Formats: sequence, structure tokens, C-alpha cells
Amino acid sequence: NYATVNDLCARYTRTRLDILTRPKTADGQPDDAVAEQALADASAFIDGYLAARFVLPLTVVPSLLKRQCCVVAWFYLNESQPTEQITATYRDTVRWLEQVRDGKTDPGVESRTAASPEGEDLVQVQSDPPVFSRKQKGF
Amino acid sequence: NYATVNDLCARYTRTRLDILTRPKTADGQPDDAVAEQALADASAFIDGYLAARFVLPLTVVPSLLKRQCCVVAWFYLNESQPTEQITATYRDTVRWLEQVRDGKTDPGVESRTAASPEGEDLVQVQSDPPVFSRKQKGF
Amino acid sequence: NYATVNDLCARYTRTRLDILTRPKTADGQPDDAVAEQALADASAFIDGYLAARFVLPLTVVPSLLKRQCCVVAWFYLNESQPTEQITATYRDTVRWLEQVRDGKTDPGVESRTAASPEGEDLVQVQSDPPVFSRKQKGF
Amino acid sequence: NYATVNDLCARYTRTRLDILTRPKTADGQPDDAVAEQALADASAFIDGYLAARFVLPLTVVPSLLKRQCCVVAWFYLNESQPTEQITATYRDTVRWLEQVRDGKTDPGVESRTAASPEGEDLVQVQSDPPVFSRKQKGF
Amino acid sequence: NYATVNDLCARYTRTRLDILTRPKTADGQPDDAVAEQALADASAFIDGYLAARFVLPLTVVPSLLKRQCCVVAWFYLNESQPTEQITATYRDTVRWLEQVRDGKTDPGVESRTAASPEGEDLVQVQSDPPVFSRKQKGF
Amino acid sequence: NYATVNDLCARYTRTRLDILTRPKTADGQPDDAVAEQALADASAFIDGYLAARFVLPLTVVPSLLKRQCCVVAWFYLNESQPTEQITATYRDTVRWLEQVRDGKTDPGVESRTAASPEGEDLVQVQSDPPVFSRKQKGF
Amino acid sequence: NYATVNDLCARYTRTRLDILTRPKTADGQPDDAVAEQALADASAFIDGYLAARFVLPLTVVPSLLKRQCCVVAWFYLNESQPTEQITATYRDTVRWLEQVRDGKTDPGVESRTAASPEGEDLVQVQSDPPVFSRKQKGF
Amino acid sequence: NYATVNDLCARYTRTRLDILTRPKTADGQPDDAVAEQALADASAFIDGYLAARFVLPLTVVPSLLKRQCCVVAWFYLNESQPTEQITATYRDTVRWLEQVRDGKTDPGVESRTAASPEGEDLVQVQSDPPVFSRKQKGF
Amino acid sequence: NYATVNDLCARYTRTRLDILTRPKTADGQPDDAVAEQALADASAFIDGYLAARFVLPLTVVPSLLKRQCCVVAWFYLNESQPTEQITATYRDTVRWLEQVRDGKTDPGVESRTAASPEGEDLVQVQSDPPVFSRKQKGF
Amino acid sequence: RDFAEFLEIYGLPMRVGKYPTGSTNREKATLMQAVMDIGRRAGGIIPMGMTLDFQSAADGQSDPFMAMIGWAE
Repeated sequence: NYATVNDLCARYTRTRLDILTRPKTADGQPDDAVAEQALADASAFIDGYLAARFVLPLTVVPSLLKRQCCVVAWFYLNESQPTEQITATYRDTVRWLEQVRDGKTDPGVESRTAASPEGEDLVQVQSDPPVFSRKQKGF
Repeated sequence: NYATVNDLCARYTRTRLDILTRPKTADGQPDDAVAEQALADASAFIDGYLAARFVLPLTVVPSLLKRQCCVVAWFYLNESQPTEQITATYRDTVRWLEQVRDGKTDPGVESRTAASPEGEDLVQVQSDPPVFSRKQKGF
Repeated sequence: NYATVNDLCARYTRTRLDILTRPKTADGQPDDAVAEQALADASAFIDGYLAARFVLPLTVVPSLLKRQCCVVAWFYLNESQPTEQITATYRDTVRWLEQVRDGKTDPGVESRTAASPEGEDLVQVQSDPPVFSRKQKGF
Repeated sequence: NYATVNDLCARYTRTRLDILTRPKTADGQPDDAVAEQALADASAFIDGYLAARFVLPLTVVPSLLKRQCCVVAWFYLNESQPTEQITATYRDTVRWLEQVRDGKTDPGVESRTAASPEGEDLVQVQSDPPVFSRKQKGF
Repeated sequence: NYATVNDLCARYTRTRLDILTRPKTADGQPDDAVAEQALADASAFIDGYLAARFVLPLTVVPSLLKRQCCVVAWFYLNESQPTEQITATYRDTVRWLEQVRDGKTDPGVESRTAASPEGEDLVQVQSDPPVFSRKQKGF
Repeated sequence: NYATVNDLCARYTRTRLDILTRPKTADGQPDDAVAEQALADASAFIDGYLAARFVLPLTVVPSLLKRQCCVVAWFYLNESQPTEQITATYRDTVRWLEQVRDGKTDPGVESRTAASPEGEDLVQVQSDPPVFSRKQKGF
Repeated sequence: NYATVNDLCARYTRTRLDILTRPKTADGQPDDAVAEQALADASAFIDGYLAARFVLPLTVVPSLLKRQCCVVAWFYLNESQPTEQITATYRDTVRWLEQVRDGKTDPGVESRTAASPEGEDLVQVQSDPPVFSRKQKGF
Repeated sequence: NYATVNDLCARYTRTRLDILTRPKTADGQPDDAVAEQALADASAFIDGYLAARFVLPLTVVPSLLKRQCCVVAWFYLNESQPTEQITATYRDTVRWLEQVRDGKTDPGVESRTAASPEGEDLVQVQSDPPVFSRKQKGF
Repeated sequence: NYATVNDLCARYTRTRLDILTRPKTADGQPDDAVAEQALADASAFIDGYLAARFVLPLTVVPSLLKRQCCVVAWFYLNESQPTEQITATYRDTVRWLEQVRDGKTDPGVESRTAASPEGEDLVQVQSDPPVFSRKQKGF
Repeated sequence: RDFAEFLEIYGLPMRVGKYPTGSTNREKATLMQAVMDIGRRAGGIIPMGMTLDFQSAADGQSDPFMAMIGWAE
């Protein structure tokens, strides 16, 4: 996963996450298993769009992917009743993901060192060896 | 099926599912048979769109399919009165499924290992053997 | 028929179906004959769209056809006063049926085993035997 | 006629039909003659659209024609004040009939056995005998 | 006329027609002469559109013409104040009549026996006798 | 004129016409001279559109012309304050008259016997005698 | 003028015309001089559109011109405050006049005898005498 | 000017004109000098559009010009607060004037005798004398 | 300037102009210097559009220019709070001025004598002397 | 004979005239007479509502007729 439960607790208060996990667990103690499942689903959703251009798993993880995963996971958790701002943020995130998939914007590089994730050849052509070219220099 | 009753109880509280199953069963004890039927219908609905590109049954199941199946099954269960958010989520899911069917987006790969489901040849051409090609090297 | 009265009682509470059948019957005991007639009409309505691509009767029945038949039959039963959600579901079902008829989406295959219903040749061309073809290998 | 008075009493309660027939009759006893006249008018209305593709009278009657006739006859009976749902159903029925007339959808086949009604040749061309064809095999 | 006063009294209660005829007559006794005049005007209005394709008077009268005549005659009678449903029905009838005149829909045939009204030749071409045709077989 | 004062009193109650004629006359006794003037103006208005296709005066009068004249004359009389239905009927009548003038619809024939009014040649061409035609049969 | 003061008093009550003429006159006795001036202005307004096709003054006066002149003169008189119906009638009259000027509709003929007003040649061409025509019959 | 103060007092009550002239004059006695100035401005405004087609000053004055001048002068006088009808009439007058200037409508002729105002040549072409024409008759 | 302070006092009451000049002056006595400045600004604004077609200063002043200058000057004076009618009149005046500048309408001529202001050559072409023309008559 | 008939109606397109539906009976006669008076270098004025067009009633060449005639001869 691109984000951990601690990263989710960094963006959102532990009290809110506990309230979210209160009904989903069987006992009175809040459980983070549902949070991990939401994170895994968010990572799969991001990978669905990322597979168009870059080979999976990613060699280097861009920094913004963590925030995108946290946003979509929080939207997934707030399924019983979503607020206007949460839905707007999720829509903006999915629009950005579609833009990345279409190639209209670059995902970016990790801040620690300039490095973009590896990807397969989007464009490839084939032809027989070029005889009679100007590089021959034999005539 | 792509999801089990336990997976549905992970997303939604057991109390809500019990309330849903209260009228559909004949006795006072809640029954999960209707939940299994909803899951089967959801799996069939997903397979209807998945059959366009990938051969069924799938060799490897993408992770997001579980969440999509859970969402559409929950929408199917809440047929007596659907809320705004449930209908919106179901519409988003079916839009994503149509996008997958049209080939505008990739379903993704399972998170455990990079592997895409097998599919038949979408594009195929036929022609007679190419005599007089540059690979002949006989003249 | 693609669905039985028990399948209808699985989606909808027996009390609701009994209330529906209360006025249509002559005696005080609810009768399922009207339910069977609604199921037959629903099956005929589905077959009207299915006859475009697949030969009838179907060799194998896709799983979603049961739910579609149940939905349209329930809409047919609730003719005295239809709610917003019932009308919306019926409209979505008929839109899906038109999409299937136009060939824009596949009905799917039964979940027990991968098998699509048989159909007649949509595209057929005729021509005289091809003399002088490259398969002759006589000259 | 494609439907009988008993079929109309199956869809709609006998009390409603009696209330409808209360003013149209001269005596206090409800009369079904007006119901039969409405059924005949409905059958004529359906035949008006069916005559485009199939020869009349129909060799085999599709099952849905009964429901369409019942719907339009009930709309005809409720002329003093039509409700929203009745008008909507009648509009949907006439739209379906126009679609059938234009050839955009198939009326269907009877459920008892696969059989479509006979019709005249929609497309016909004429030409003189084809001498010098490849089927001659005389030269 | 395509309809009689008894046919009008079949669709509409005798009390309503009597109320309609109360002011138009000079004495206290209701008179059906105004009803006959309305029927004649309705028949003329229908013939105005029917003259485009079929020769008048019609050899065989389609069944729906009776209902159309009754509807337009009732609209003509209710000129002092027309209700929404009456105006809507009259507009639908005139739209159907225009569609018939344009040839976009068939008026239909009488239910007693399959027979369409006779009409003049809509399409006619003229040319001199075809010498040198392939039917000559003289050379 | 295509209609008489008695025909106007057939469509509309004598009391209403008397009320209309109350202010226009000088004495207390209602006068039908204004009604005759309105009828003459209505006939002139109809003839204005009828002169496009048929020679005036008409050899045979179609039946619907009487009702059209009555409608437009009643609209002319109710000039102090027109109701919604009267204005709508007058607009429909003038639209029908424009359609007749443009040739998009036939005025019809009188019901007593099939006979259309005579008219001048709408289309006429001129050319010199056709020598060398295939009707010569001299060469 | 196409209309006289008596014709205006035929359409409109003498009391209304007297009320209209009350302020425009200097003394207490109503004066018809303003009515005659309005009639003259109306006749000039009509002639402005009539001069396009017919030579002035008109040889024969169509009957409807009287009503059109009365309508526009009454609109001219009611300049202090015009009602909705008066303005609508004036707009319809001017639209009809523009249609007449453009040649899209015929003004009509007088009812006493079929006679259209004389007019100048709208279309005229000039050419030298046609020698070598087929009417020569000299070669 | 095309209109005099008496003509303005014919259309509008002397009391209204006096009220209009009350503030513009210096003494208590109403003055018609402002009315004459408004008439002169109106005449200049009309001449601005009339100069396009006809030479000024006009040889013969069409009758409607008087009413147009009166209308625009009255609008000019009512500048402190214009009513809806006055503004609408002024807009209609200026629209008619623009139509006259563009040549889309004829100003008309004076009612006393058929005579149109003289104007310069709108269309003029120049060419050298036509030798070798068919009017030569010398060869 | 095209207008004087007396001309402004003719259109508008002296009291209104005094009220306008009350705050702009330093002493209690109203001053017309601000009125003259507004007139000069209005004349400059008019000349800005008039310079396109006519040479400045104008040889002859059209009559309407005085009213246009008065209107725009009054709008300039009422800058603290403009009413709806004043703003509408100013907008109409500037629209007329733009139409004059574009050549879509003629400014007009002075009423005392037919004379249009002089202007420079809008269209001018240059070419060498035309030898070999048909006016040579030397060959 | 077919060649002669084709030559008869060759190189002279038909002249048609369109008139508004509100035209008077006399107005149609004037237009019909005006259409019949076209020849040499012709002028004319037409209203905005009316239209005039030329359509050719025959087209082609004389090559096939002459080829068949020569073959027969």
C-alpha cells in the first residue's frame, strides 16, 4: 500500500477514525483492520489508473500518491454519509487520476531524489534493416 | 462470487444487514441466503461487462472487483428505499464498469503479485504467407 | 419463465406481494396466479429484446435475466401507483435491454459454467468459389 | 381481440371496472359491453401499427400484445380523468408500438412455442435471368 | 358519418351529453341535432386528412376512425370550456391524423375482415414502349 | 357567406349572441346585423387564403368551411375580451388556413357527394410541338 | 378611406367612441373629426404596404381591408392606455400586412363579385426579336 | 415641419400639453415654443432616415409622416418619465423608419392624389456606346 | 458647441439645472460654467464620431445634433445618480452615433435648407492614364 | 432517329420560375410570359421572393450514336 494507518491518522484525527471504526468492528475496541482494507482498496484503485503508463509494482513511488491514497481511502470509509467537501475532493482526485492515465499530466517524482517510475514503451515501430542509407558510406 | 458475506459485513455493520434481512426471511432469525443471492447477482452483473475483454472465469481477480461487487450488492439490497449517496455510488460503479468494457480504463491487477487476467485476441488479421519479403535473402 | 414466484418472494417480502394480490383475487385468500401472469409478461418482454441476437428459447440462461425479470414483473404489479425508485429501476432495466438488443453490451454468461446462449449468424456473405487464389498452388 | 374482459379483470380489480361502467350503462347493473368496445378499439389501434410489417390477421399472437391491449384499453376507459401513471404507461406503450412499426424492435414470439407472425416481403427486387454467370459452366 | 349518436353515448354518459345540449336547444327538451352536426363536422375533418391517400367515400371503414370521430366531436362540443385531458386527446388525435396524411403510419383495417380502403396511384411514371429489351428474344 | 346566423346560433346559445349584440345596437332589441357583418368578414378572411389554389367563388363548398367561418366570426365578435380557449381555437383555425394555402393539407370535400372545388392550373409549362418523337412512326 | 365612422361604430359601441372623443374635443359635445383623422391615418398605413404589389388607388377594394382599417384605427385611438387584446390584434394586423407586402398571402377579392385589384408588372424582361426561332417555318 | 401644434393637440388633450409645458416656460402661462422645438426635432429625425432614398425637401408629403412626427415629438416631450406604451410606440416608429431607410417598406403616397416623393437614382451604371448591337441593322 | 445653455434650459426646467449646479459652484448663486463645460464635452464626444466621415469643423450643422448634444450633456451632468430613462436615452444616442460613424445611417440635413456637411473622399483609387481606351477614336 | 431526337433538345436548358404561394392569378401569367421572353442578351428584374433557375434537360456526347451508325454502315 502507498499509505499506512499512521499516515491516515496524520491527516485525520484519531477520534474521527475511531468513530468510523466503531460500528464496523464486532467488539467495543476500535479495529484498524477496516482501515487497512480501505487502504488496500485505495491502492488498487490508484494502480488501476497507473498501469496505463508505468509498470507495476512501481520502482519509485511519487510523493503525491500517498495523499491521493489517503483521500480516496477516507472517502471510502465515509460511505454512510459523505459531506460536500469530501465528495468534491474525491472527484478532484479521480479527475487527476484520469488526467494522469490519459497522459495529460505527469505524476511527478519523489522529493528525496529526482527519479520517475519505470514504464513500458508506449510507442514502438518495426522495420527491416535500412540498406542504402546515408550511413553506408560505401559508394 | 467475487465477495463473501463476511466481506459485506466488513464494509457495512452487521446490524444494518440484519435489518435488511429481517423482512425477506420467513422466521424471526435473520438469514444470509438473500445476501448470497445479491452477491451472486452482483457477480453476474460485473461479469456481463467483464466478458468483453477478458475470458471467463478470470484467471486472476483484480482487487477492486471485490469493492465493486460489494457496492452493487448493497445497492441491490436497498431497493425498498435508496438514499442519495447509495444511488450515486452505484451510478459511479456502473459508469466505471462501462468505461472498463469500452477499454477506456484498465481494471488493474491484484496487489499480491502483478498479474492481469487473460483475455482473447481483440484484434486479429489473416493473410497468406509473405513471399518476396526482405527476409527471404535468396536473391 | 426466467423467474419463479419463490424468486420474487426472495427479493420482496411475502407481505408486500400478498397486499398486491389482495384486490386482484376474488376471495379473501391471496392468489399467486396474477404473480405468475406478471412473470410470464416479464419473460415475454425480455424475449422481445433477446430475439435480436440469440435464438429462442435460450440454450443457457444468463444469471442477470432472473433479476431483470423480477424487476420488470414487480413494476408491472405496481401499476396502481408506482414510486420513484421503482420507475427508475424499470427505466434502467429497459435501457439495459435496449443496449443489449443494439449489441452495445453483452448479456453475460451463467455463473455455474462459462457458456453464452447460441444465436443466429448476424453477418453473412455469399460468393462463388475462388478460382485463381493463392491456395491453388497448381501453376 | 387480443384480450378478453377476464384478462382486463385480472390486471385491474373488478370493483374499479364496475365503477368505470357505472355511468356508461343505462341501468343500475354494470355492463361489460363498453369494456368489449374499448378492447376492440385497442385491438384496432394495435393492428394499425402492426400492419406495417406483418400480414393481418396474425398467424401467431405474441404474448406482450395482450398486456399492451389491456393497457391502452384501460387508458381509453379512463378518459374522464387520467392519472399521471396511466398517461405515462399509455405514452410508453404507444412509443413501443411506433418503435415496432419502424422496425427498431421485434414484437417477440409466443412463449408456448418459438414462432414469429408471418409478414409480407419488405424488400423485393426484380431483374432478368442472369446469363453469362459463373454458374453457367458451359464455356 | 363514421359514428352515430348512440356511439357517442357509449363513450360518454347520456347525462353529460344532455347537459351539453341543454343551452344549444331552444326548448327544455335536449336535442341531438347539435350532436349530429358535431359528428358531421368531425367526419368532414377526418375526411380532409384521409383524402390525401384514399379515394372518398371509403370502400371499407377502419375501426379506429369511429373513436377518432367521437373524440374530435366531443372536443367540438366542449368549446365553452375545454379541460386539459380533452385538449390533450384532441391534439393527439390531430397529430395521428397528420401522421396518416403524411404516410408515416397506416390507418389500419377493419377487424371483421382484413381489407384496406382503396386509393389512387400515389406514384405514376410514363414512358414509350421498350423496344430492344431483353424480353424481345428476336435477335 | 359560408355560414348563416342560424348556424352561429347552433354552435352558441342564443343568449350569448344576444348579450354580444346588446351594446352594438342602438335600441334595446338585439340586432343580428352585426352578426351578419362578422360572418361576411369571416367569409372574406377565409377566401383570402382559399384564393391561392381554388377559383372563387367555389363550385362546391367543403363542409368544414362552415365551422371555420363560425369559429373566426365568434372570435371577431368577442373582441372586447377574448378568453384563452377562444384565442387558441382562432389560432388553430388560422394555422389550418395557412396550411391549406401552402398546400400542406387538403380542405376536403362535401359529405353529400365526393366533389372538390375547381381551381386554376398551379403548374404550367410551354414548349413547341415535338417533332422527331417516338410517336412519329414515319421513319 | 376604406372605412367610415359608421363602420367603426358598428364594431365598437357608440359610448366607447364618445368616451374616446371626450378629451380630444374642445367643447362638451363629442366630435368625430378625430375619428375621421384616425381613419385617414389607418388608410395611409394600409396603403403603405399595399403599394408594393397593386397600383393606387385600388380599382376594387377587398372586403377584409375595412376590418383591418377599423382595427388599426381603434388601436390608434387607444394610445393613452392600450389593453393586451388590442395590442395583440394590432400586431396580428401588421403581421398580416407585412405578409401581404412580401407576397406570401393574397389580400383577397370583394365578396360581391370575384375581382382582384390591378397591379403593375412585378417581373419584366427585355430582349431583341427572336430570329431563327422554330416559329419561323421559312427554312 | 410635417406637423403643427394643432395636429399635436388633436392627438393629445390640450390639458396634457399644457401640463407638459408648465415647467419648461418661465412664466405661469403655458408656451407652445417648446412644442414647436420638439416638432422641429422630430422632423429632423424623420428627415435623417428619409434622406437615404428621397431628395429633400419632399415634393409630396405622405400622410403617415404626420402621425410619425407627432408620435416621436410626444416621446421627446415626455422625457422626464416615459410610460411603457409611449416607449413602445416610439420604438415601433423608429423600427418602421429604419425599415423605410433600408428599402424594406414603402413610405406610401398622400391620400388626396396618388403621388410618391421624388428621389435620386439609387442604381446607376455607365458604359460606352454599344456598337455592333442588334439595333444597328446596317449589316 | 452645437447647443447653448438656453437650449438646455428649453429641454429641461431651469429649476432642475439650478439644482444640478448647486453643489458644483462655490457660492450660493448657481453658475452655468459647469453647464458650458458639459456642453463642450458633449460637443467633443459628438465630434469624435463625426470625424470619421465629415471634415471638421462642419460646414452645415444638422438639426438633430443639437438634441443629441443636449441629451449627452444632461447625462454627463446627472453623474451622481442616473435614472433609468436618462441612461436609456444616453445609450440610444451613443448607439445612433456609432451607427452614423459606421455609415449605416445618415446624420441628415438642416431643415432651413437642404445641405449636407462636407467630407473627405472615403474611397479613392489611383491609376496611370488609360491609353488604348475606346475614347481614343484615333484608330 | 434517337440521335436526332437528342440533338433537338440539346444545349438549351429549361427555364423555371418559382413564385410565392400568395401570388395573384394575374401575377402568375406575367411571370409565365416573362419566362417565355428570354433570348439573346436578356435582362430583367425579379423580386426577392421569386427565383429563376436554368436546368439542362439533356446532356452527353455524339460519340456512341456515331460509333453505332458507323458499325452498322
